[PDB]
Amino acid sequence: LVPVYIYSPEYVSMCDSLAKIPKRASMVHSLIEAYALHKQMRIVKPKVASMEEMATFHTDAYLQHLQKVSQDDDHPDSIEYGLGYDCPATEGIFDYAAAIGGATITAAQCLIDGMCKVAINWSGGWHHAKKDEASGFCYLNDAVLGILRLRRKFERILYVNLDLHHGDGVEDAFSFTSKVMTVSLHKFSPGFFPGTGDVSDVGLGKGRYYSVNVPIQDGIQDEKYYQICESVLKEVYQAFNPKAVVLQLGADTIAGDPMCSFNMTPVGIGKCLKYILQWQLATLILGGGGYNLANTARCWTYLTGVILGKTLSSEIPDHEFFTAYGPDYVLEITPSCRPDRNEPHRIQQILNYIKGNLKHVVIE
Ligand SMILES: CN(C)c1ccc(C(=O)NCCCCCCC(=O)NO)cc1
Ligand SMILES: [K+]
Ligand SMILES: [Zn+2]
Repeated sequence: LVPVYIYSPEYVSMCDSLAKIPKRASMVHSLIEAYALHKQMRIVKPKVASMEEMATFHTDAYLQHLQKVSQDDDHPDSIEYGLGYDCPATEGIFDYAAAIGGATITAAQCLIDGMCKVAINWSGGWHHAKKDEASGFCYLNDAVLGILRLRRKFERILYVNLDLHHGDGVEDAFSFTSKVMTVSLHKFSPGFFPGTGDVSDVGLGKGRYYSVNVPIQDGIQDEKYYQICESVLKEVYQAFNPKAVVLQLGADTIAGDPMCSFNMTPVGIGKCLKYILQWQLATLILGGGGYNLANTARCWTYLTGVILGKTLSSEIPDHEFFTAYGPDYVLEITPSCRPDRNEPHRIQQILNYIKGNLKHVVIE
C-alpha cells in the first residue's frame, strides 16, 4: 500500500519560520512536488499536538513556559529550560513546536491504523529535546512523541538515528526501558555536539543493552557507512525483533554540508533505508539536520524516490527554487576530496563490542 506523506500548506509555512533553517521545508516539499512524487503518495494534513499529547513526554512546567514566551527572548526562566542561542525564544515557537509534534504523532497514528506501511514527516526529527529543556534547535521531541504513540500498538519499537548528531533526547527518554531500542550512528568527537553516545553507552537498569551507539569519525563515505549500518542492523533485528521502526534520516552527513564532517551522498543513506524497508514493518520516516538547504532537498527528494522505488531524473526540474540548484543543477551529490578518518580496526572493534552487547539481549 501507498506511503503517507505528512503535508499541508500551513504546516510547511510554520516549519519555514524555524530560525535556524528558514525556507528549508518549502524547498524540500517543492522539489518532491517538482518530481511529481506527491502524486504517488497519500497526502495527510497533520494534526496540531494538544497540551495533553505533548505532556506525554514533556513536563507541564516546561510546556507552560514555552507557551508563555511564544506570545520574548529575555525571560528569567528560559535559561533553566534550555532556551538561548541554540533555541531562541522566537515568537510563535510553541505553535511551530506543536505543529511538528502533531505531525509526527499523525504519522504514527496512520501507521497504527494500518493506513500505510510507511509514513513520512521530513520536517520532524528533533531528537535532542529533553522532557524539561530545549536543546540543539529542538524545542519539543517529536521523535519521542511519535514513539510514544506507536507504543499503543507495538511492544518492540526500534528507533534508528542516521544523523551527524547523536539522538541523545530519544536515547535518554527510553534509557531505562526494553520496549524501545535506540540505534544511533553519529559523529562522536570531544567538543562535538551533544558530546554523548560513545559505544560504551548501552542504556541503564532494565534498559541495559537496549541502547546502541556507533561513534563515527570525519570523512566517512557511502560504502563504509553502509557496511557499518548493515552489520549493526542485521544484529539488532535478529536480537530485538522489532515490530515497528522510527527512522531518522538527517542530511547533515552529506558532502557539501557546511558542518563538513561526514562525506556521504543520498545514495549511501538510501542503501541503509532500503535495508530497513525490506523488513516490511510499519516505518515512521523523519528528517533531522541539514544545513545546505538545496542538498537537503536533493537528499530527501531522492530518498522519497527510494521509498516509492522510483528512479528520478538527474536534472533538477524547474520549480519555485530552481536557481538554488546551481551551478550544476543536478540531483546527485559529489563527495569532497577529504580523507576518511575512520580506521578499519576501530570500526571492527565497535561492531564487535555491539555484537557482544546484543548477545545479552538475545539471551533474554
Ligand atoms: C554558523 N552558526 C551560526 C552555527 C553553526 C553551528 C552551530 C552548532 O553546531 N550548534 C550546536 C547545536 C547543533 C544542533 C544540531 C541539530 C541537529 O542537526 N541535530 O541532529 C550553531 C550555530
Ligand atoms: K532503550
Ligand atoms: Zn544533526
